[PDB]
Amino acid sequence: SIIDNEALAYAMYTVENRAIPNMIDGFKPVQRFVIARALDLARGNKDKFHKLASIAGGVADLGYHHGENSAQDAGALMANTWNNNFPLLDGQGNFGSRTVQKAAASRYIFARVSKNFYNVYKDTEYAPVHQDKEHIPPAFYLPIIPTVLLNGVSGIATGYATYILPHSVSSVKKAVLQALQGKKVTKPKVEFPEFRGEVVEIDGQYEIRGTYKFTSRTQMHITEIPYKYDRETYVSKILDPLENKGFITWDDACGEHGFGFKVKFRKEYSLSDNEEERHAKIMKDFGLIERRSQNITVINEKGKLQVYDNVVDLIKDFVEVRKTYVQKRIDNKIKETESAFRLAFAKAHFIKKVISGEIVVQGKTRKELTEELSKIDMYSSYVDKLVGMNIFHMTSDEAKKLAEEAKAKKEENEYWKTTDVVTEYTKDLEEIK
Amino acid sequence: SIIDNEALAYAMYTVENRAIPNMIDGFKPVQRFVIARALDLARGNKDKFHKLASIAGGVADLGYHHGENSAQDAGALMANTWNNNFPLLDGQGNFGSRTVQKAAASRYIFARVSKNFYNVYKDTEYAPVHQDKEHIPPAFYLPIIPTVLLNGVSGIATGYATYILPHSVSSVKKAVLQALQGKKVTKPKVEFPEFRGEVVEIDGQYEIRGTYKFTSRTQMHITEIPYKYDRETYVSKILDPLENKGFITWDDACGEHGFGFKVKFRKEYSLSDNEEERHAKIMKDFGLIERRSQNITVINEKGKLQVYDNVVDLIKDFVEVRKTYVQKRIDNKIKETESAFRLAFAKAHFIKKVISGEIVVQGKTRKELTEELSKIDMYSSYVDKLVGMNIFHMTSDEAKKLAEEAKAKKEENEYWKTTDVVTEYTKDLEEIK
Amino acid sequence: TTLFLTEGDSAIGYLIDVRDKELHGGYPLRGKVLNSWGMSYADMLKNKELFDICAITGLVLGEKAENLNYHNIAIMTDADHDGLGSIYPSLLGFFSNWPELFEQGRIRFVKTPVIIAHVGKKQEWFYTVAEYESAKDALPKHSIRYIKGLGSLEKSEYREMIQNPVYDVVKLPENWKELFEMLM
Amino acid sequence: DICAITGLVLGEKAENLNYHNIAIMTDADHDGLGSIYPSLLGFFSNWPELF
Repeated sequence: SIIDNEALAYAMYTVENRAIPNMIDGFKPVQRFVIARALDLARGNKDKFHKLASIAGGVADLGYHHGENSAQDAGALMANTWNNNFPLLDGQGNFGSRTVQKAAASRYIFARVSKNFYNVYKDTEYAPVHQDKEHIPPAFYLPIIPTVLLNGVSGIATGYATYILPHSVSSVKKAVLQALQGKKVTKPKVEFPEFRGEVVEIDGQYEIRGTYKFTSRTQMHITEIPYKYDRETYVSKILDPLENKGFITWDDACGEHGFGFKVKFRKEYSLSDNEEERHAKIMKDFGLIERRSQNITVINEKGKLQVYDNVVDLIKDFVEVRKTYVQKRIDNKIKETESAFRLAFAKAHFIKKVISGEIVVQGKTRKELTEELSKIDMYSSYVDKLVGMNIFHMTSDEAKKLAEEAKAKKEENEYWKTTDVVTEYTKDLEEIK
Repeated sequence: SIIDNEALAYAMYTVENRAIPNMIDGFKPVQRFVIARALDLARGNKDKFHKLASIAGGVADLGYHHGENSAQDAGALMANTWNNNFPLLDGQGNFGSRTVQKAAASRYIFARVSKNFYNVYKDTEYAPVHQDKEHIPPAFYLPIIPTVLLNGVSGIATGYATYILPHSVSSVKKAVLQALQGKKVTKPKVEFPEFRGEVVEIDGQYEIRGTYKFTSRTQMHITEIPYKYDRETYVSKILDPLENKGFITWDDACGEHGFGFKVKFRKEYSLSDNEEERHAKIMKDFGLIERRSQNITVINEKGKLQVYDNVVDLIKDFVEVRKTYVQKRIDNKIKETESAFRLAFAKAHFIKKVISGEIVVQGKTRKELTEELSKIDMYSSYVDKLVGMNIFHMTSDEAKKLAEEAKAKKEENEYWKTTDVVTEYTKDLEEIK
Repeated sequence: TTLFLTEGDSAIGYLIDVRDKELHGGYPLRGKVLNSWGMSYADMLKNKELFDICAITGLVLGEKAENLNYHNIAIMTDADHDGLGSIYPSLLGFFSNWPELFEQGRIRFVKTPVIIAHVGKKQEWFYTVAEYESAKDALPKHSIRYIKGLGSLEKSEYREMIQNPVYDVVKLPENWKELFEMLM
Repeated sequence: DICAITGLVLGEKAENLNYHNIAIMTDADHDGLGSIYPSLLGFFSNWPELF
């Protein structure tokens, strides 16, 4: 009756280190540890360029029960906007291209944490601590717009797979901003990066296509190819299978945005007309029409995985996490600001007592004024802080204007007291752009 | 007349890119770069073995206008306690051996500054910078006993070649300590590191001999060979030309320290008797005696070059530069301590007027205290440091402690006031160990 | 007696500076060795370092595991990537030619550490990352040093890790053909 | 490969030149200044009409 102690240990392999991200943060655990190492190499200076090996070689005491190479190439693959839309991490160097989806080195490229992460990942420290002691990252970082819909996850786990496709940021901005308002949730539109083709619904499934552009009787210039193949697998899977039949030939003239391959027609082919069968022969031959599958299979705030037919319920569960996870900050700041104005009245009243100087300080030993600070109701909770008083307090400019910043934190005290969660989250949604 | 713009460029390739060291620091040009890179990383963690890539890729901004491979293997070759006597820069890794004089890699090897270096290289920070602006190391560092005599330097420049020999630590210490007194200068003795043979002169020139031991009628134990013989080049250069005649044979029995080479004679040899021609055949055949030559050519404190026939004038010139560069430190410490004495006296007097509180202190709003202390004759000059006063010092115990510090500063100021070059330099010469 | 099949001239330099002349032996390796079981037994005889360890131990190929000049064979590698998966599958595949060496268990492993902190006068000895995890709750003065390599220890740590080793065993399941075909 | 790309066949004049200009850039610390520039100059000095 001991062999199950291995099997639950096998469950140790299949709970905390899966490829499925959680539905609040949108973060894989490997991405949580490499984010923690990116900020750990940021610390004070965010703008400092971290070394890829120094990122990767330091993850070992951050919670990763694996090696440095998986975080090392994970950081390489999500660093580039040719594959994803929302940059989670900036860097000095190249991390790939649409033409070539391979990075430069695991040991050359620099890295730093982007400002828009901080524009969307406030309150990532008030999350409760994990069950496992190694997970110093939170179980979910708390965003204003989640990363399940931002960018894409193409992962295979134990019986579960995600191909969560990227969406356009103004549409998810409107979706979260409107699901805050409590009406029927706008579905976010899908916009792959640097894409001027057509992604369209057929029946429940988003098909993708690029643009192919006829220019003469026997020539084209292919504007885009679908996002499954970049150059050589595309040629080996498509362009050399139709080129080796002798039907058609191609030449490499890839431009800045998208692709630029120039296609020359040979003579044995259909060469059809009427713009029905020639276009159908193009999407049967050049492979413009590509079909995918969608299933929002994502773990929630608990250990259970939730399967969603559509991301409206994903945004709803995200915002139902986020409302209480910022009302925690509302209660924390209220309890901070009440004693903050109490210490504000301590310092302002004591400095008007000091610039009055009715309390006598000269020839007073053994901190004798603390003997008249301890019997005050209000100064006695702040005694050390209120004998920490240099001479620059004694000038009445920094008595009276420090009293007027006590009134400024009074009006900010009533500003946090009068505000509620929905309008500061409206400020969160409105000041990202 | 611009082809000399090539040729004078040759004169910044044959003057400042020379391999000739200096008499003062005993350093090569690249050695100042790797020392400055190691100390630039030392900072607080002067014990964390920094990676040889980080030293080696770090010397780009130090001003070394050559390859990183040169410093990358230089730091490997000068971090050896067996190639050299005095440990200057420690580390963890391979730095060469008497079996094979190579490192195992350069990528699993990390280097470190030694505490003995800081026991021996005081006034490092006082060193004047080079005439070239890009040279972030200074012109020469400053030892207590020189690095020309210790550990040796060897190289060949255009027209001049240095072959300066390692010397023993206590004799270089006695040489500097005894030529500081202006007596007849002791030439330092030579102790090669881990050498149990015999180092003696022949004619003005040193010989090095190891140890050969008759163990039977036809057996040999070369317990030591001379210093510039490793295992396999001595085997293939001498012992294998002796092997191919059928004369001798070898056994690999290398000992704990030094060598252990056991050589058995064969019967197609001399095998002469009477203990004067067999030993003649030994150190003419096995090569137990090795000779050399001496030429002390070394660049002086400026860019010129000077030649000595002995290290007596080298030690004399080292200590006669050291006398003035300790005298500069004496004057700098005197000029620091007089102003620090007057300042500490002012602060002790003001803590007496604080714990008295005879200054009117309350109601001096708009800084009327320091408008009363701006007319005191000495308090004025440091008003911005007489005003950093908490209430924490109103009890008299810290006032009396700062008065005790003031009395302590007086005798200290008298100790660094009345002192000079000789006793501080000989206290450094005492406390190098 | 034992033979150390360690790596490089560095480790045999430290081993010459450390070992007992009577008890502990040693031998380095010249360089990169390929896959072990893609090559014929006469071609293991064509290989140089395998013939060297056939002659030093006295167990040449095609013979019963007897007349061994070393009763023990130890292999001593770097615990980052230099011998954790490179020296060991090829060396265990070559030592799989004599199963009687494995029946007596005559091949061992000496574990160089991963993390060492220098606390007090006597530095600590986290052998792996798992012990570093499990004993970070009670360990003072956390000044970390990495042992990613044989060179990352000095002569003293090499001395107390030869004269007091752990001698970890080599792998031996119920089938010795199914597990060595994984790498191909 | 580069003599096939440029069209300057070995042993003939610079005719049927596919590229009118040849430019070299490398990492200018020591990666291409004293390493591949004298080797490429030794290649291109065999045709002094290029010079």
